[PDB]
Amino acid sequence: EGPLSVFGDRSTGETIRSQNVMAAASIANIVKSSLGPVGLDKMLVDDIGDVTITNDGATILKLLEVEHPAAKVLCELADLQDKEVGDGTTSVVIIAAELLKNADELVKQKIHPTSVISGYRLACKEAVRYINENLIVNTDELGRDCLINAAKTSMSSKIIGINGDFFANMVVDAVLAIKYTDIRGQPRYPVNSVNILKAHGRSQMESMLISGYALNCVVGSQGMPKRIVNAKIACLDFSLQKTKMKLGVQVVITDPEKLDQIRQRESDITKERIQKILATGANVILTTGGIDDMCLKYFVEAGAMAVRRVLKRDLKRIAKASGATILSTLANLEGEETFEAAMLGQAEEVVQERICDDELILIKNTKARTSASIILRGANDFMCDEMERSLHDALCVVKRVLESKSVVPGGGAVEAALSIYLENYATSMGSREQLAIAEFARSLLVIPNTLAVNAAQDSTDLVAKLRAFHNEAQVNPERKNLKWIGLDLSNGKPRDNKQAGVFEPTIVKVKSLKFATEAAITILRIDDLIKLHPE
Amino acid sequence: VEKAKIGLIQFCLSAPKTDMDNQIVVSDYAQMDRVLREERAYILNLVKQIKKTGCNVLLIQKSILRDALSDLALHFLNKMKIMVIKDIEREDIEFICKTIGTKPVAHIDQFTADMLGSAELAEEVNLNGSGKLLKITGCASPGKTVTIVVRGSNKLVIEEAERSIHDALCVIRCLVKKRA
Amino acid sequence: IQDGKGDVTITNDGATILKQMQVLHPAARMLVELSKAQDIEAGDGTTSVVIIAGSLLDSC
Amino acid sequence: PVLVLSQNTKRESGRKVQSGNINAAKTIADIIRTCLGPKSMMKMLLDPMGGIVMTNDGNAILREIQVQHPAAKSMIEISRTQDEEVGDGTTSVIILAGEMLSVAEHFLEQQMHPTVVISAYRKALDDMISTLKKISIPVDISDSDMMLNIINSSITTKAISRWSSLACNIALDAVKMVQFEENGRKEIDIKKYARVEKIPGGIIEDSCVLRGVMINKDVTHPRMRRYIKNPRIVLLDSSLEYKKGESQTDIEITREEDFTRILQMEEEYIQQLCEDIIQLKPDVVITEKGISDLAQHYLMRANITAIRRVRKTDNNRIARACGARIVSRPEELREDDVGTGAGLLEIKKIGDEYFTFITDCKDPKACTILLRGASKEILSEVERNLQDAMQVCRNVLLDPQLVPGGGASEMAVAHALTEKSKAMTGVEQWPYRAVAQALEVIPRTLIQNCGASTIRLLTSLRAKHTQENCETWGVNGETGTLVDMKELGIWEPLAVKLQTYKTAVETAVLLLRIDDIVSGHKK
Ligand SMILES: Nc1ncnc2c1ncn2[C@@H]1O[C@H](COP(=O)(O)OP(=O)(O)O)[C@@H](O)[C@H]1O
Ligand SMILES: Nc1ncnc2c1ncn2[C@@H]1O[C@H](COP(=O)(O)OP(=O)(O)O)[C@@H](O)[C@H]1O
Ligand SMILES: [Mg+2]
Ligand SMILES: [Mg+2]
Ligand SMILES: [Mg+2]
Repeated sequence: EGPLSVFGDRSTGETIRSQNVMAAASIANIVKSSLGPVGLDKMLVDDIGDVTITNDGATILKLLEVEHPAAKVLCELADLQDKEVGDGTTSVVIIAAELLKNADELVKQKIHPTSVISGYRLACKEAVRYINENLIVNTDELGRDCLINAAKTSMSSKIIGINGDFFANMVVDAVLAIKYTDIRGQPRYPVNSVNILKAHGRSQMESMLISGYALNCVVGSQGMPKRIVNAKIACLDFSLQKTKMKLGVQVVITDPEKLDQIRQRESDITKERIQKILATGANVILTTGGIDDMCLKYFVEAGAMAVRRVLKRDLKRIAKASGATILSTLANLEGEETFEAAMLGQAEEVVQERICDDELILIKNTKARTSASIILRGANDFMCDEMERSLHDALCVVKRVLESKSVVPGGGAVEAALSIYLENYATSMGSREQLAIAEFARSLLVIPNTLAVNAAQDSTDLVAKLRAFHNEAQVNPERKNLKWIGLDLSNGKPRDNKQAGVFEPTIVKVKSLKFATEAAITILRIDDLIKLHPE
Repeated sequence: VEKAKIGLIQFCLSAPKTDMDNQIVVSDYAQMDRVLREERAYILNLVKQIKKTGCNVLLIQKSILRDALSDLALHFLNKMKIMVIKDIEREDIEFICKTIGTKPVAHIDQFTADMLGSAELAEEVNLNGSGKLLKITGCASPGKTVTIVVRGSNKLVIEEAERSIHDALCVIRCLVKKRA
Repeated sequence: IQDGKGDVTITNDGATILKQMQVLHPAARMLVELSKAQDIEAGDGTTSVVIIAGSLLDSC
Repeated sequence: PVLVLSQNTKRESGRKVQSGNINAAKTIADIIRTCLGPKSMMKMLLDPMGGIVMTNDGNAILREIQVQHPAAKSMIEISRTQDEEVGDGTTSVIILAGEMLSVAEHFLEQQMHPTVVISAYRKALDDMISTLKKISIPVDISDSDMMLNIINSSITTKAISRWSSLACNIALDAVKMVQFEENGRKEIDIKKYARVEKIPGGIIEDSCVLRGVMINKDVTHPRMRRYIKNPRIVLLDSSLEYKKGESQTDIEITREEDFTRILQMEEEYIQQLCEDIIQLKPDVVITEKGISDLAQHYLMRANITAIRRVRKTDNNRIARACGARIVSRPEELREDDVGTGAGLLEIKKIGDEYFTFITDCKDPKACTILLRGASKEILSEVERNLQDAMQVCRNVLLDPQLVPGGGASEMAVAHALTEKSKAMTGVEQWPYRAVAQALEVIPRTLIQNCGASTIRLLTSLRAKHTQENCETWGVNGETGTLVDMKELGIWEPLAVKLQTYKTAVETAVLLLRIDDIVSGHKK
């Protein structure tokens, strides 16, 4: 080096521009074999022997140890898609890494890097406006046929691909049950409110949808009943143990005769509190804290159930769905402690079922609201953990369609249509931005190339036909229904993706364009690396 | 909450604690029930003074030597339709007082309906999954303060986007000092 | 710039690059404190002041 | 300098992985296939502690093996999924999975995509279930001589078969006692209340099922009685002694009589507790905690017998066999929680060790199984076989359906799919007949293990099923000839067969969807 003693190293020029791209293209090459209905899974083994089988892009990249700074940007990009949308986590990394690769050929020539960035921002802006021309509103088609198809499309390329027509009905019937009512401006459909429980056992066609709530808990003592028909839910948030004095309060005895009465009063305060609860007709007692064994005897002769150490996130949903109120103390607006009867819940069957040795507690037919929970049955622990992750991706797809009433055709019909519109749009610029826009059109065409390659098909004539069909959809207005073909990987011919039933929410493709362009800009503007030596 | 009355507090709402080391001695079974009863009427007394003024949003300052809000005081406060916001730092009290115009209160006898700052809307927003945030807009007595929210996709873009804005503020500062 | 702890920061300000670097020559450690001063009063031109100071010392 | 991208991560991909996963699964089946059928041999293991595990069970062998290959770890786990679901069939599920996974590589080398084989395997699994439910024959629960034949055909393979006339009446008289209905229409058969006690010595013919519970404890005081005719036992949970509290209590004394007055109250506290128990007139007191020496003085005055420090689980089965409930505070003692359902209480010596017997119960809902034998290794294999006999009996009551065994069921479904595949067309036909012809491994291992020509007996059985009514013809596992299962009397519950066919197909489906391994990432 010579001058500039920084106690590190540095790389400048084309050395760092062609190294930030081989690091980005390698990460995209890992997940390039897990795209589309003909993609396979992967296996991940750590140093202790914990096996994870998955194909989604958010979980493979998260578990891998990556330390190249130009590669970690793509890893954090995938984690953004899973939170904002929830689907398309491997489709966005491929576009982002392809955009850099097409931009190197220009920068290695005498094209300034700022001319590429300006052209990229223009192409991303007009590619979103055109998509809104290519929109389909679900309400025109059948409501219950635009959700089964949209949910089943997200189910392909997973372990539950063949069982889509069974799992599609379950997902739709689980989202409509938790439809929250707003101030009548817009329905709200919360997710991660259903409880998904894994339990190995019978086949995956034996999974059941519970019309209520399911708890991963067991009853406290063996003497209590395990089936209550008309149950009165009383949700609590405090421990039913023996009382004791606080840190600042001590007991000093000067007369030996006043000792027995004091010791007796430690076990009497908690006795009165329980009697106040059971007198209103409570049948089931749910506590987030712990219950002493002396306090479990009062529920025995009373014919009541008591479940201890219940999670707070679970108690919130049980209380909301049954009409009960979560109270952290028995006090009221006066100095006394009371317990009215207008703040209990009401179910119609609380039965403790048994599933593969260990047990659980179901709560069925809640009258206040409707709730759902899903119990998954698989072969072993590896198979069930992949059915949960592939079911979460399906729940988020249905929520976006109901919220945003618009879908776009799947199977590569959008990128093939966008690579046509952007090609004739760049012909009206007449500047050095002409080259940048043409590269955006060619970079989008990578989705069909990786679909016809994973299917062991010819990816040259198939994509040649796709561009030929869509070129007739823009010109010749008498033929404008040719923009809904896409690609079929079961036979190898372009079918009608509109009639076949391949659909995708429009917020998936719009967001993936904006995230893939902003990530390509920040990597592209770097002409120097200094790496400091560790201390 | 709409049409809220914000109020800053610097004292705590828990069991009574003095600066001197104190302790309570019990030598009879009848006094055990009084400690719980008289404790419960002390917290309830302070909550009933806040609702008398007509308060909707509460801002508690951070305290480390003693508890600032017990589970009993929160149970009473929810029953009176009041929003409670805890863990406020000691360095940004001035910026809060400069924005909504709120007299700080450090003693219960000084909690009067004039120590309060009005507002139009005070509600929490929910993002796409990146967290929650609090916005109080439409202050009746606005000051000379403003705030900016910076949004980005990566942690690297946010930092560069923040430094770029700070550069556009220093140029406007240069123009007022030397109008040339 | 990548720190030795594993922290990466993509920057363009002249006052930030010179702060993150760890130089050892005493004559160059005075150039960092020069750009700090311009960032305090002016707030802009931190890159220009280093080029000017680095070109005058050369003409000498 | 030394720059990296993935920190020494070992990645493999391509067709090399697929052939590596299949060969790892076939090796697991090669270890176990000699332990199927009545002529099966025995293995011993060597655990890291120093003991010896000698058994025939298919799950007790694979669970002790440490294998580093990820594809082999999935075949170890499905063994215990069958064990915890149905109890029987831990060996047939591993041999079948290997054969269903070996016949797949023939199609993968013919330029066929693995997703095509998946749809053929799942399509054929919906035809295996419909065919098995067609040849199912109902059973009658009230028939007692039929329930002895089902259990006998399940333990005729283990080392208990020498005493099949004895273990049939042990595993039948225990399941019929546990069955119980507390509230509503919930019927449970829980094997937590069937305690099995192993005692080295004696002879295996002394193994019996007592009408109550057996505890390993003794009387606290020697002057207490050891033989009561009709006891009224009361069960406790608290300790009968003076303890401390938790509210930070201290005592300050300044007079001369305040020290001895405090010590006198500890004895009046104990007398108060004891008089709350003698009021109900018990005979025996059972507690899960300690008992003081003074509390024993007040209990020999009323002729009460006490047992100190009984386990929680042993103290739960007593309430299920005598009839009582656990009380903690002796002040809330009533008449409905005094146990009057026993008829004997004696304390014997079995080889220089005292044992507590509570037998002769009116209507017990919990029992104990007393095993005697030669060593601790022999009694361990008896317990594993009995846990197999009760899990078969429990499944019959929950699903009274039977299917022919010995290999008659595998050919019955193999015939049905070969005649259904000739009406289909396309490229899905060839993996449709490999799944049907892979089931012939169950009756092929039954011929090799006894010793016979497996190339003449197999073709004499395939042509035997071509007739319209031959669905029950199987292969005798003792001589080596084709006999009807209507006269031999080999039957198995439907729940066992449905779980063996369903688990094996999904293991084949899961391992046919891998194409790269990423080894090593430190969590
Ligand atoms: N049945 C199908 N036919 C054709 N293409 C499909 C089908 N299902 C999904 N695709 C396409 O596969 C692409 C990738 O989806 P996938 O591989 O499931 O991962 P991700 O959804 O995370 O991108 C999507 O762009 C979608 O258009
Ligand atoms: N006497 C017999 N003759 C022929 N086959 C038998 C006989 N007894 C048991 N079998 C067969 O042995 C198989 C089960 O063998 P085993 O290893 O003991 O249990 P599993 O393999 O089901 O765990 C069953 O398929 C049954 O048909
Ligand atoms: Mg998807
Ligand atoms: Mg500038
Ligand atoms: Mg068996």
